[PDB]
Amino acid sequence: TMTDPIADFLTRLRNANSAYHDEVTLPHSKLKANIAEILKREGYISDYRTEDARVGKSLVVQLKYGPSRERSIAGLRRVSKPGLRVYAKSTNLPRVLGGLGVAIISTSSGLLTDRQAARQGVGGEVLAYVW
Amino acid sequence: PTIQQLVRKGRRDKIAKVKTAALKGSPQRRGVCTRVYTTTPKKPNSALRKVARVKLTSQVEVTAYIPGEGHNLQEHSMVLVRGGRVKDLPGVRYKIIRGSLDTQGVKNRKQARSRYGAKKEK
Amino acid sequence: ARYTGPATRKSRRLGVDLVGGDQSFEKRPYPPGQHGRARIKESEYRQQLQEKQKARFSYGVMEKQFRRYYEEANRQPGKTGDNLLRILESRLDNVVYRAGLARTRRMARQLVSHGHFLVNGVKVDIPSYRVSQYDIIDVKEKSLNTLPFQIARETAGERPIPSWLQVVGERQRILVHQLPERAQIDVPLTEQLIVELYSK
Amino acid sequence: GSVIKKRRKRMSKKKHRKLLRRTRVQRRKLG
Amino acid sequence: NYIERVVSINRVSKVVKGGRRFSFTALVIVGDGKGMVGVGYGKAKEVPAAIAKGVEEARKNFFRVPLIGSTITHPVQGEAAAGVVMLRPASPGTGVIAGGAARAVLECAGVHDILAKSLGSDNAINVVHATVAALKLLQRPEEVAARRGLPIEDVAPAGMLKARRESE
RNA sequence: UCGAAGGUGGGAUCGGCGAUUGGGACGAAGUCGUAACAAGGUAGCCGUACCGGAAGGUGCGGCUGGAUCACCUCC
RNA sequence: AGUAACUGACGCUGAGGAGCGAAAGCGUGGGGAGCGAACAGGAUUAGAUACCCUGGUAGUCCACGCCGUAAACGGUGGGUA
RNA sequence: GUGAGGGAUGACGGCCUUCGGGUUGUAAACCUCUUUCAGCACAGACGAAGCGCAAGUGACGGUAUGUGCAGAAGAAGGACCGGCCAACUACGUGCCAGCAGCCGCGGUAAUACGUAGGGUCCGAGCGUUGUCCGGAAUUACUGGGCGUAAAGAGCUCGUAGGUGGUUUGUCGCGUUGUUCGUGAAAACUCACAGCUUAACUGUGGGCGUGCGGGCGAUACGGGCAGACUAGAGUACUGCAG
RNA sequence: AUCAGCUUGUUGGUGGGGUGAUGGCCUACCAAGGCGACGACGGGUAGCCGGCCUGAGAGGGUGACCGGCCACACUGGGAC
Repeated sequence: TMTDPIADFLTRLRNANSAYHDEVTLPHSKLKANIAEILKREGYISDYRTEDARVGKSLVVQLKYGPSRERSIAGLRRVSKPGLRVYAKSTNLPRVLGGLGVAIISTSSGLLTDRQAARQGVGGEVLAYVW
Repeated sequence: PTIQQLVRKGRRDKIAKVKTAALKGSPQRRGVCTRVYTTTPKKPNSALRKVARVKLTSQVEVTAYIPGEGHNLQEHSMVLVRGGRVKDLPGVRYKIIRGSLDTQGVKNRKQARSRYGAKKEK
Repeated sequence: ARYTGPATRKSRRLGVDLVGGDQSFEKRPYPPGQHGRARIKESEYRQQLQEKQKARFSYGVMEKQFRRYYEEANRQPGKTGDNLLRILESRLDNVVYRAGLARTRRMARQLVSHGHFLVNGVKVDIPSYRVSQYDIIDVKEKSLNTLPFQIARETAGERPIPSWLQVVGERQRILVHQLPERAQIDVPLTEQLIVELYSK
Repeated sequence: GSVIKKRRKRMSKKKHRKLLRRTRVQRRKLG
Repeated sequence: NYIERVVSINRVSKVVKGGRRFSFTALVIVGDGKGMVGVGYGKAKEVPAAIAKGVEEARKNFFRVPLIGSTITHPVQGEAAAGVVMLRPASPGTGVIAGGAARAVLECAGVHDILAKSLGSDNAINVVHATVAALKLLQRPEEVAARRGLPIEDVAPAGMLKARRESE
């Protein structure tokens, strides 16, 4: 059965990115929408919107490609997963691509990046890495 | 394996083979020569290797190799043996230390003297 | 201990002059022995080792002391190469030599070891003594009239005194403003090779 | 995979079965 | 001025009715020590000729490594065939910490301070290929900021920024 | 009363020796045979059963990690 | 498969455990045409405890039970996107 | 510490040789200089704002130390040199004698044995053996794998366990922030100071990755109370085997 | 687990006793519990720690000196 919706979202993104699709659709949830918000604000995806589906609602994500058709996402990794979950304090927050990437952290203040969490002095669960 | 499989069974390291079990944790042992004889090595090489049968103080009967050119070992001769393998001989893991106890340093040696128990010329 | 054997041997083997003005090295700039002419196989390890030997035979430092110096320099928060070079330069005998008071590093070491000098008002006879900021190195009054210091005090036109040092007294006082930086060191060889060798 | 490994294993197995057959009554009487 | 690194000479042979015919293969590295590198693999009946062909092949195929002052921008991990080489940037003055093949490639590429480790397939040719694959995974901060359409200060940390400043 | 040591008894469990006896490893050149690898000259191997100085043979089921299929006339 | 009427997360995997599990084999009772280990001859061979030929008993078949192995192989564990 | 400066078409001897010469080698011999440490002589501690109401009181110790005297005078060995892995020639021996960590070297011309020249690495040490970690990502949490290399149970059902779709409210168990107590000293690290330097010693921070109490947060995980139908299952109508 | 069962003051209660102190610590009676695959019960080995060595780190090995706690003082019991 489906165990990790977040990892399934990340793999849909990765598979669409490898296939040079301009479009990727998936069932909607609040957490996935928040991750889409962070990805868009950090400039990794072009734009996202949420339609409605036959049963519930869908999430639609536009993949950003450069003029010469080079992908704007180099990698997508799921860090904390069901089973082994990863939490980090405000001081040992992870670095992605030596700081060139972004780590998404679920704090009690919401979804933040590694830099935002470090600046606000908070910790939480390390959801994923984007670079 | 899965993380759950790890927490259930864990990782077991490989066991280490004990070397020179006759020494019993000592760098050297003293023994008495049960029999002093000679033997022939494995096929690719050929010589008359000099080997002594030593009964150590750890109550283990062990076959030891005699380095150097000439030796003065006979029956009932107290020797000090160390660890060291000789590739040619199949089951020899010990060498007799020259210049300790009954065994004498080699004669007319001028290089690597400390490894054969030969004093400096006066 | 100390190295007392011929000095030219090390210069010939290392391919550079370490004393500085020796004619024998110029006459034959190749390694000593029978096979000083044979072509050599090229190996990074050989180059790194020869750089370390250059460093530790220029200053007359044995291997254990050199390893202690490298550990100290690596531990410091600068960069390893110039830290090691500055630690080597801060030695008392090296300070005496660069101060123009000794023709060669060996005689500087001999003078220091014989207690001909006096740092900060207290007699010091330790060639490995390290010299800090605002250090005043003086020659004791008894040995001021000796021929070595005589010929040292009337040939003050040789190798220039580096910036971090300054001779101020007619009696050849030495003042140390600050520990030398990599720019002012003016030493042969390459520190990076030594750092690479000691990380192997 | 080479059939050499299978051959070595089968020779070992065959020899063991032969040994078991040769000492059936001795084993039964000793156990 | 070009620095060359003959990292391996191998004597290969093919069988014929008469017997064995031995040839020589040379893997060479060509670079200028300023950020440009190239790898060649030549074969001939004589070692110097094989070296020459390898050198010309390496010169023909060049590749610019994204240095930042004296090191690589960010850690990478490259894999080619079964060889796996990991690269990690180091503080200035550390020096090159790498095995013979990786050390040759990095010194030719002009990298001065870097931590590099090989984690599989000790074969020299594949280790060189994996090192080149890792060096091809590096991205300059400007390219990253262009990709995400953000100012260079927003994307890179302040640690990278002033390191470029001091080098420039 | 409890109570160390001692005595009696029947068992546990860990080792040593043992007349005889089984296999294992290695040993240029001994003896007997040709089992496998090329369709290895009966394709090979897996399980099982019987038989045979020995490798092995044969039956039943299974697998391909088995080779060859020339010429081939109408379109 | 279709309709989607109904319940409303009731799912997945599963240590151990239980069941099923080719052929050969084993027990008790039947049956037995063909085939056929073993066993007999014949031939080939230097020798044939083989290949080939002529015979041929267990077995192969049925009932009721044991066994629990296979190149039980897609040499590829199950679920999901 | 066993010396420092100067010292040549580069002495003798050794060794190699293409018989030319090269190397030991600025090394030596010689000319000066300095005496560290040892040796001799002289003086001579701190440790004791102590103890004692007696006049004195240091085991170390006449030690450390300081000042004079004489003179280079009393002071270097070990391993290794085929490749890994700095450093090669000659003679002797010949599948021997032997070496060897691995690969492997001994078959009258061995850079691998033995010995000599030379060289290299260390140096009051240098090697050998024993043991532990590293290299080993070779038990793989960081950080491995299973078609053919070792590795998918013959196949299912199912117990404990592990794990779990969308959504609302709540708890604050996990998670996270802060604060208080504790986490002896010593050790480690940073800085400073004292021994002529160093080792060593002291001082002041950090560290002591944790645990206990209070206070804050509620994204995620979990619990509690609900809701939904996309998973799962039932119903009905057909269908193939 | 190539050691799967173990326990009968053993698990709980009441009244007594005992102790500086709670308590099957002891005792009478009563009830039938208690532990165990999250490995009881057996077998082997071992003083524990601050620390030390190694390692990039995680980890691995270790418990010499110095410092803290425990245990013992020919062997085995016992109290004063």
